[PDB]
Amino acid sequence: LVKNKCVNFNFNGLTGTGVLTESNKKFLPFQQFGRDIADTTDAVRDPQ
Amino acid sequence: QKLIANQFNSAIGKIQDSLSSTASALGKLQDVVNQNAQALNTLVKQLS
Repeated sequence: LVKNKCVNFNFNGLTGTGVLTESNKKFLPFQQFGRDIADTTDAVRDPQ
Repeated sequence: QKLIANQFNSAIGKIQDSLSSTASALGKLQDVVNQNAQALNTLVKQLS
């Protein structure tokens, strides 16, 4: 897992491209993905 | 001339009171800010 650098990521079959970072987002246990105002994915949970 | 000068000075004083108290005076400029912000926010939401 790579952070603070631009990467062509794939989490659980959700492909994308971006700078991954750690985040302060307080996900509840049932949630795996977070969304922007645009419904573009905006945060993710690492499955491992 | 002293009366006309005092009336002008007093009238400029009333502008400061109006602009300090009453934000709705500038509504014609704030609506140009709001319309252009709302148009971009609508354009973003239409990605979803």
